[PDB]
Amino acid sequence: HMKSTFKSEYPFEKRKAESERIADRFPNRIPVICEKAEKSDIPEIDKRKYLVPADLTVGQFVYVIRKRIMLPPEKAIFIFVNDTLPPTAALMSAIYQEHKDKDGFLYVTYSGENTFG
Amino acid sequence: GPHMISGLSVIKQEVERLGNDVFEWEDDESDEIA
Repeated sequence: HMKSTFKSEYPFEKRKAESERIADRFPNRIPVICEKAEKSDIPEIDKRKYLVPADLTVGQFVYVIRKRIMLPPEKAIFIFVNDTLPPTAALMSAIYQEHKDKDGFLYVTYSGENTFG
Repeated sequence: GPHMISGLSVIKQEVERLGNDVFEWEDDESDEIA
């Protein structure tokens, strides 16, 4: 199966164009994209689109992920950005400011495994 | 991914579900994503 969904629907230029407006819509927001690693064994999300605020932290985002897949408390889920595991106080705001891309939108990834690769 | 070829002119894109205001569901802002 594919990998990207909400970001696969359209090309990049589409996203960049989106963030170009989201900047005039919600400046006090943090556009990100939750994704599930392939190696992972957990259930992949339905779509990759998460508009977290500039207040929500990293340890606060996961929760949102644990909501979609409604993963039980008997499972685990770790975030990964560029193959790096950010802290909890790593305000998603300061995260999307260091993990931003040409498109502007963030690209996070969660996996039941806290491994690298 | 998809890219342009040659010449200059409008562009055409596809879609599966989204497309409308790059959002067509509960609510992107929905706390569901935060």
